[PDB]
Amino acid sequence: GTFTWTLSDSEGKDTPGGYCLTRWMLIEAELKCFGNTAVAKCNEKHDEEFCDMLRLFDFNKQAIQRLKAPAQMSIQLINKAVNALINDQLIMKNHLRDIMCIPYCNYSKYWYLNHTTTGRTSLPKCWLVSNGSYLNETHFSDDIEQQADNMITE
Amino acid sequence: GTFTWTLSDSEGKDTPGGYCLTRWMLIEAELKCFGNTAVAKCNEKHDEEFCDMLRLFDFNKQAIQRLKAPAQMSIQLINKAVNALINDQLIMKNHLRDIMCIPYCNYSKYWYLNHTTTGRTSLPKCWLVSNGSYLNETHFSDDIEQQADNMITE
Amino acid sequence: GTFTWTLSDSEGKDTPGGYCLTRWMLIEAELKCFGNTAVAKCNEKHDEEFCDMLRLFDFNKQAIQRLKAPAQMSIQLINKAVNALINDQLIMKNHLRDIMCIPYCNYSKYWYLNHTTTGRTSLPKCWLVSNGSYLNETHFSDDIEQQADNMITE
Amino acid sequence: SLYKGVYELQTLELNMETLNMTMPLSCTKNNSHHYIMVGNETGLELTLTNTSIINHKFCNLSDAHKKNLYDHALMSIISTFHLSIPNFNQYEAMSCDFNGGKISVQYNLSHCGTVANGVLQTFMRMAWGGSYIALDSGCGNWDCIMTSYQYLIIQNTTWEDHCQFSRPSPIGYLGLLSQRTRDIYISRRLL
Amino acid sequence: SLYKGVYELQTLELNMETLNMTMPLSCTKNNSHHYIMVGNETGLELTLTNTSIINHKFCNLSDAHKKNLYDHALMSIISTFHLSIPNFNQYEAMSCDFNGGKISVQYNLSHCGTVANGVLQTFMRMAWGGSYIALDSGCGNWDCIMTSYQYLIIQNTTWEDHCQFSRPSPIGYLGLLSQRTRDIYISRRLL
Amino acid sequence: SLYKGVYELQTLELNMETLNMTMPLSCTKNNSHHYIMVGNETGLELTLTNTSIINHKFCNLSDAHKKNLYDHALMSIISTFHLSIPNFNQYEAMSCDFNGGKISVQYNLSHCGTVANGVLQTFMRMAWGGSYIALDSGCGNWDCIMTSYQYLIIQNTTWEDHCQFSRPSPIGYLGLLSQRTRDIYISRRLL
Ligand SMILES: *[C@@H]1O[C@H](CO)[C@@H](O[C@@H]2O[C@H](CO)[C@@H](O[C@@H]3O[C@H](CO[C@H]4O[C@H](CO)[C@@H](O)[C@H](O)[C@@H]4O)[C@@H](O)[C@H](O[C@H]4O[C@H](CO)[C@@H](O)[C@H](O)[C@@H]4O[C@H]4O[C@H](CO)[C@@H](O)[C@H](O)[C@@H]4O)[C@@H]3O)[C@H](O)[C@H]2NC(C)=O)[C@H](O)[C@H]1NC(C)=O
Ligand SMILES: *[C@@H]1O[C@H](CO)[C@@H](O[C@@H]2O[C@H](CO)[C@@H](O[C@@H]3O[C@H](CO)[C@@H](O)[C@H](O[C@H]4O[C@H](CO)[C@@H](O)[C@H](O)[C@@H]4O[C@H]4O[C@H](CO)[C@@H](O)[C@H](O)[C@@H]4O)[C@@H]3O)[C@H](O)[C@H]2NC(C)=O)[C@H](O)[C@H]1NC(C)=O
Ligand SMILES: *[C@@H]1O[C@H](CO)[C@@H](O[C@@H]2O[C@H](CO)[C@@H](O[C@@H]3O[C@H](CO)[C@@H](O)[C@H](O[C@H]4O[C@H](CO)[C@@H](O)[C@H](O)[C@@H]4O)[C@@H]3O)[C@H](O)[C@H]2NC(C)=O)[C@H](O)[C@H]1NC(C)=O
Ligand SMILES: *[C@@H]1O[C@H](CO[C@@H]2O[C@@H](C)[C@@H](O)[C@@H](O)[C@@H]2O)[C@@H](O[C@@H]2O[C@H](CO)[C@@H](O[C@@H]3O[C@H](CO)[C@@H](O)[C@H](O)[C@@H]3O)[C@H](O)[C@H]2NC(C)=O)[C@H](O)[C@H]1NC(C)=O
Ligand SMILES: *[C@@H]1O[C@H](CO)[C@@H](O[C@@H]2O[C@H](CO)[C@@H](O[C@@H]3O[C@H](CO)[C@@H](O)[C@H](O)[C@@H]3O)[C@H](O)[C@H]2NC(C)=O)[C@H](O)[C@H]1NC(C)=O
Ligand SMILES: *[C@@H]1O[C@H](CO)[C@@H](O[C@@H]2O[C@H](CO)[C@@H](O[C@@H]3O[C@H](CO)[C@@H](O)[C@H](O)[C@@H]3O)[C@H](O)[C@H]2NC(C)=O)[C@H](O)[C@H]1NC(C)=O
Ligand SMILES: *[C@@H]1O[C@H](CO)[C@@H](O[C@@H]2O[C@H](CO)[C@@H](O[C@@H]3O[C@H](CO)[C@@H](O)[C@H](O)[C@@H]3O)[C@H](O)[C@H]2NC(C)=O)[C@H](O)[C@H]1NC(C)=O
Ligand SMILES: *[C@@H]1O[C@H](CO)[C@@H](O[C@@H]2O[C@H](CO)[C@@H](O)[C@H](O)[C@H]2NC(C)=O)[C@H](O)[C@H]1NC(C)=O
Ligand SMILES: *[C@@H]1O[C@H](CO)[C@@H](O[C@@H]2O[C@H](CO)[C@@H](O)[C@H](O)[C@H]2NC(C)=O)[C@H](O)[C@H]1NC(C)=O
Ligand SMILES: *[C@@H]1O[C@H](CO)[C@@H](O[C@@H]2O[C@H](CO)[C@@H](O)[C@H](O)[C@H]2NC(C)=O)[C@H](O)[C@H]1NC(C)=O
Ligand SMILES: *[C@@H]1O[C@H](CO)[C@@H](O[C@@H]2O[C@H](CO)[C@@H](O)[C@H](O)[C@H]2NC(C)=O)[C@H](O)[C@H]1NC(C)=O
Ligand SMILES: *[C@@H]1O[C@H](CO)[C@@H](O[C@@H]2O[C@H](CO)[C@@H](O)[C@H](O)[C@H]2NC(C)=O)[C@H](O)[C@H]1NC(C)=O
Ligand SMILES: *[C@@H]1O[C@H](CO)[C@@H](O[C@@H]2O[C@H](CO)[C@@H](O)[C@H](O)[C@H]2NC(C)=O)[C@H](O)[C@H]1NC(C)=O
Ligand SMILES: *[C@@H]1O[C@H](CO)[C@@H](O[C@@H]2O[C@H](CO)[C@@H](O)[C@H](O)[C@H]2NC(C)=O)[C@H](O)[C@H]1NC(C)=O
Ligand SMILES: *[C@@H]1O[C@H](CO)[C@@H](O[C@@H]2O[C@H](CO)[C@@H](O)[C@H](O)[C@H]2NC(C)=O)[C@H](O)[C@H]1NC(C)=O
Ligand SMILES: *[C@@H]1O[C@H](CO)[C@@H](O[C@@H]2O[C@H](CO)[C@@H](O)[C@H](O)[C@H]2NC(C)=O)[C@H](O)[C@H]1NC(C)=O
Ligand SMILES: *[C@@H]1O[C@H](CO)[C@@H](O)[C@H](O)[C@H]1NC(C)=O
Ligand SMILES: *[C@@H]1O[C@H](CO)[C@@H](O)[C@H](O)[C@H]1NC(C)=O
Repeated sequence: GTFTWTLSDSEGKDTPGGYCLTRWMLIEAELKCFGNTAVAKCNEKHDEEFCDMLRLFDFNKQAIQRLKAPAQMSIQLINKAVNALINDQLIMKNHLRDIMCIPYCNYSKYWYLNHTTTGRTSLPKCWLVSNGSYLNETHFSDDIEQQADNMITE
Repeated sequence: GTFTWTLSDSEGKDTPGGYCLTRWMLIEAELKCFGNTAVAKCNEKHDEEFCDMLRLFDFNKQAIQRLKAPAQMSIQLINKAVNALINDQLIMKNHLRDIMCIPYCNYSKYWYLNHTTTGRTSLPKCWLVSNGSYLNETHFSDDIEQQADNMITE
Repeated sequence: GTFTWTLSDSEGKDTPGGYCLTRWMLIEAELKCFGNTAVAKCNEKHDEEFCDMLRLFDFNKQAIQRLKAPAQMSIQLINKAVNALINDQLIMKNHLRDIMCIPYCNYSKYWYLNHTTTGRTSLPKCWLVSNGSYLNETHFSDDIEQQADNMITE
Repeated sequence: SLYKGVYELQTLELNMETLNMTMPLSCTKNNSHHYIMVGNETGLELTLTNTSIINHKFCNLSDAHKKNLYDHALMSIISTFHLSIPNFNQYEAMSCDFNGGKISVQYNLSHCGTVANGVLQTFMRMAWGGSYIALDSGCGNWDCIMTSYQYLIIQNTTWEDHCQFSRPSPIGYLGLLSQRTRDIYISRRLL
Repeated sequence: SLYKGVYELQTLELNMETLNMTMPLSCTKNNSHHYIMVGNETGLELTLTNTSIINHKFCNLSDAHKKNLYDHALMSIISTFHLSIPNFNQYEAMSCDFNGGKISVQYNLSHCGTVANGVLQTFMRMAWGGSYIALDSGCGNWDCIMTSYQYLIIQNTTWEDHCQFSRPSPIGYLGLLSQRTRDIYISRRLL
Repeated sequence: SLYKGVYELQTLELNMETLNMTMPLSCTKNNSHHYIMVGNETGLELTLTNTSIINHKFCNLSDAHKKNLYDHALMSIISTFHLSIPNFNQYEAMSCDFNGGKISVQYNLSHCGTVANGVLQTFMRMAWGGSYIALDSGCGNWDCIMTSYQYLIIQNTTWEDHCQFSRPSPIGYLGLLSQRTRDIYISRRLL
């Protein structure tokens, strides 16, 4: 009924938690690490696309790393695990927002506030699209202000 | 998966949040509004019938507003997004309580506390029914007392 | 959907909550009572095997108590109600951890901390296995230490 | 009442009739007549009676699909009903008649663990509010739920005020959407 | 762009090519050609076109299953596509040719409540990344979703740098997995 | 073990036999023999064996449904097992015999992506606890499972204490209830 896959990327770090997206995982970007305080929200939140993508990428890594691949590729593994990795109803929300001409996430682009000196970052939220055009930063500036207030509170 | 549809009724209010049930959404009643503090619980809790009903009514509103109607009615859209809107296992719990002769929620009647002077209200919880007879207030008076204590705590 | 079954207990106990595993629900054959603070986590947590098993045992108790037994054994009730009682994707996670050779939970054995004087206990967490051998305690001692910190926080 | 001096208990009653343009709304008139309204012009009347209207064992679903002529929403509801019946194995119990585009289905309900129980369970779940009166007991009996009536007849009907016992509510249908193909039996090696 | 003095807004973008070894990836080249790449060797080509390739009304699924000459991944994707069509009731509308193990499905798309509607909704949810350009209207129309093309043709194909218009994404296919057998009519009394 | 001076590490083990009256409980006797107990009276015995018992290629599920002599719980478990097999496309692999309410299913299991692999994949999930010993490799392989045994035989049996290697558990059966009809291939255009 609910996702359960846990992210295990703790080795060789300054804190037991967090998760790092490597260069191959990102488009024209270097390796990016997110701390324990931000990644730990993924255990609880149900309406975060980035957390679903983190679980998908981690499952892809673990699957290609621990399970012997077949000679010809299979699809049964994801067909089982997807309900444990992601909220398919979040995809359904985004598709519903697409058909009713509301801005929606296509799971490509994400934004986060990065503290310049300390380096602490927010949990990335998805950059919405509408008809193929990304929303300008001004379309959700109050959300960015709210996120800044949220990590000033932390 | 899990419910993901978000309630958007922020415009024309003194706080960006809450939700208002119009006179058409209520039986023998006028417009009644609930604040951000109560409605924000719906984003997290998995066992509130009223939050499911709010998502259903909001989706009905958005669907009639933002989708061209067919010539003859089709129920494809609800069959597609019901799990995005509601928790069907909450309905399963209520049916299980119905067949076990336990009081259950038939999603019709709800109750909430209302502060007399400030007007602040709690999240409406469902008035349980058993064999066609609603429970008296005395059957769950301690629940009401606990809700009042929660309101004073916040 | 999501689990919604509520644990019916607290008759005759010193607080209105918690849950007690009787002599029949345990291999050791001794009653074990857990307080309100530990069992209240089961309302929210989505990745606790003990909570799912606790809901299953409570549902078994209520089903034999309140529903008439058919002459021939039938399993329609659990077939519909399983998604309301348990997170099947938690079982999917444990199966995945098994196929990938990661230690997993087979839902048999659980461990909890217990304060020596006050008798306060944490929510039991599952004891993992790997190829028929239970993990030694030293394999997760830090996790136990972390749990102790949580018990010191509360 | 007035709790803690300052908090007054107040109540709601949701008007779910306004969900009719998006959802099927199921509710009961009396113990032998229940309805599923889809919009303001169409619906299905479920009726527990000793009077049968189909005297043959045919149920020509394929010809009806080939001809269309039926409301797609009603056929979707009928499919959700049939696929939600647990342990359906006697096909001769169900007969139907889609001639001319109408929808008419008849489940033959003629001590438990049988097909009549499976039909009645999905019946009472489909019309959740107000189906308990139709049953012999109304509570405490699930695996041997039973009614004295011999046939369940599902017929397409036009919209009228029918909820004199229970209010319109989509909850039964929305619950049964998860039940589809969940407790059916295999009839082939390849489904 | 600094917020509250010291919090800098920064941007991230995910590369879902790397998920190809574990799951499919759906993406679009232009308004007609769309692709479902399984691995780095095989995939499906979903083409909206007025040119028909199959003239007959057969889809010999049973013979294809018995011979077992096809890619199991691609046939699984085809099954997920067909079972996700809402209210499919015209068996003649879909033709196939699996001779030699290939996959070549043809949906005949030649208003609301039609085969073209269900096929096009499942086509969009299968190719959700960039299939919105395949319509007369991008959004605001779901039930009456009509494209000027008369046929949707699904053919097995090899891997190339296909999708110029949208990036690879498993989200459409992963979304359609829960929709399988969810809104499908009953053709026989025993499924 | 005393942690931080005042907290003692203690353990409990759940007795799942008490769940027998509400749900099936699966357990392993040894490498070949596994069991799914229903109630305190009935169950299924799943044996991996070199020896066949059916020896023909008929599976008359429809006639078994007509006669209605079988146990409904056991037949529902058989349906849950079979509908959970991914990519089953060889009807000849499965043979059945339902004479007089009996249940006797045989899977033929004769290197990756074959019917034997799918049947064994579902077999390790039907009886999750302690079925790893049956495979040559306990873990690290999911898509290319083999067993030296040549047949999987499911037969109805009476209750007896078989849980020698693993304890009773509903977790496998309860896990596979969501697996049903999720990786099945289409055999008809109107299912
Ligand atoms: C979510 O929503 C966003 C916004 O709606 C959407 O973003 C768009 O993604 C697509 C797909 O990546 C982007 O399309 C790419 O755009 C670049 C740049 O285009 C301009 O500049 C090039 C310069 O060469 C011009 O030719 C072009 O006309 C434009 O002016 C293109 O370079 C990309 O084409 C290359 O990649 C394709 C896919 O790999 C190939 O099919 C194509 O042949 C090209 O490959 C060639 O160049 C490669 C260079 O690395 C080379 O490696 C190859 O071998 C080959 O030589 C492509 O058209 C589009 O611009 C994005 N738009 C925005 C606003 O960001 C996401 O697609 C969407 N995501 C999902 C998952 O739905
Ligand atoms: C989860 O993982 C753990 C760890 O891998 C598993 O724990 C093992 O479970 C097995 C099976 O229970 C257990 O083996 C038992 O050991 C006992 C001591 O040797 C045996 O007595 C027992 O056999 C008896 O019980 C069976 C079941 O009742 C009978 O079929 C059998 O004939 C034997 O009967 C004797 O005992 C019964 C009472 O049980 C009594 O009534 C009879 O008269 C007779 O005296 C098993 O061989 C291992 O010891 C466990 N190992 C550990 C480390 O705990 C656990 O099974 C897994 N659980 C699941 C659900 O997967
Ligand atoms: C949930 O539980 C409650 C209590 O069990 C239940 O409330 C009942 O709802 C029914 C249906 O509306 C009520 O029946 C009405 O009673 C009044 C009595 O004055 C009648 O006038 C009504 O009849 C008129 O309206 C009907 C519908 O429009 C017409 O068909 C009819 O011809 C009349 O014009 C109607 O009979 C019943 O009184 C209440 N009871 C209580 C205690 O409130 C409710 O139905 C359940 N809801 C759901 C969604 O299941
Ligand atoms: C299952 O078994 C039935 C028959 O059942 C067997 O015989 C009964 C008399 C009882 O003793 C049962 O216990 C016993 O198992 C098979 O029925 C057969 O179906 C086929 C079609 O699939 C029939 O062939 C058709 O026959 C009609 C004329 O009757 C022709 O017009 C058709 O063109 C076609 O030839 C066959 O006659 C029929 N036989 C009987 C005895 O009814 C059924 O096929 C079988 N199913 C499986 C899956 O094995
Ligand atoms: C089915 O549902 C629709 C609502 O989704 C119902 O129509 C709604 O009816 C109410 C009146 O009861 C309309 O509200 C009012 O309309 C008047 C004008 O008629 C206006 O002056 C008021 O300010 C208010 O807007 C509402 O607009 C209307 N909505 C729609 C979408 O039609 C309909 O009555 C229901 N039918 C059945 C059979 O239940
Ligand atoms: C439950 O409610 C239904 C509908 O209100 C009742 O069925 C109705 O019964 C009346 C009286 O028998 C029928 O009226 C008769 O109709 C015929 C044909 O139009 C007419 O020739 C007679 O003169 C008379 O008017 C009515 O048509 C019928 N409606 C339906 C929907 O069947 C039913 O009797 C009620 N049952 C119980 C248990 O209260
Ligand atoms: C719905 O199911 C019931 C029960 O099966 C059907 O009624 C049954 O009909 C059969 C066939 O007529 C009856 O058997 C008959 O018995 C008489 C002697 O009593 C014999 O002369 C006939 O040749 C035949 O063998 C059976 O007794 C009867 N049972 C009941 C409960 O009525 C009913 O016909 C079915 N209805 C439909 C619409 O299919
Ligand atoms: C059930 O549906 C049928 C078929 O749609 C309805 O009968 C049709 O009614 C329309 C009304 O305009 C006529 O034009 C058609 O010719 C009728 N069809 C047939 C085959 O007679 C029927 O009225 C509906 N039943 C009820 C009780 O309303
Ligand atoms: C499919 O995904 C795999 C796994 O991520 C990709 O393989 C990587 O390819 C890059 C670029 O050549 C290498 O630097 C990595 O080391 C590879 N990783 C592994 C685990 O092999 C592969 O590129 C993807 N396929 C396609 C066609 O894009
Ligand atoms: C796809 O469907 C169309 C529409 O039914 C078919 O075109 C029809 O073909 C028949 C052949 O007898 C003609 O009489 C009709 O006039 C045609 N209708 C239209 C609108 O063109 C077409 O044959 C089908 N295509 C395939 C490949 O089966
Ligand atoms: C679609 O699949 C078919 C069947 O696999 C492909 O045709 C096969 O190509 C291989 C190439 O090694 C040959 O060995 C087989 O003999 C071919 N089979 C037949 C029946 O011709 C076909 O190439 C694929 N289509 C595309 C566009 O790639
Ligand atoms: C199946 O479960 C039932 C119910 O938990 C068990 O019956 C209990 O058995 C104990 C020990 O003999 C009795 O003291 C209880 O009174 C019984 N409870 C009830 C409600 O009848 C039964 O032992 C289990 N059966 C098997 C074969 O394991
Ligand atoms: C697992 O245990 C079963 C049950 O005891 C064994 O099957 C028995 O094998 C003996 C061998 O002499 C036969 O005489 C019995 O008839 C068999 N019983 C049944 C019910 O089939 C089986 O051999 C054991 N398997 C392993 C691998 O040790
Ligand atoms: C299980 O399937 C195998 C493989 O098809 C069957 O063994 C084949 O039997 C045929 C017919 O006698 C022989 O021509 C083949 O040579 C056999 N193949 C192999 C690999 O040995 C086996 O008979 C089947 N079992 C049952 C009970 O039907
Ligand atoms: C009977 O079962 C055995 C295992 O008990 C099967 O195992 C084969 O054992 C031989 C021994 O020489 C090996 O060469 C084979 O590779 C094993 N087979 C497999 C599939 O691993 C044996 O095949 C069965 N015998 C039959 C059907 O005659
Ligand atoms: C499998 O089921 C069959 C059919 O129910 C069992 O055979 C029946 O056994 C009962 C007693 O339990 C007898 O009264 C019936 O007459 C038998 N029926 C037939 C048709 O022979 C059979 O015993 C079961 N198998 C096992 C191994 O327990
Ligand atoms: C999306 O943009 C295109 C132009 O690129 C435009 O033609 C189309 O109308 C827009 N979407 C809608 C639904 O209007
Ligand atoms: C599991 O343990 C057994 C010994 O009991 C050993 O023979 C086997 O190789 C082990 N398998 C794995 C997967 O390590």
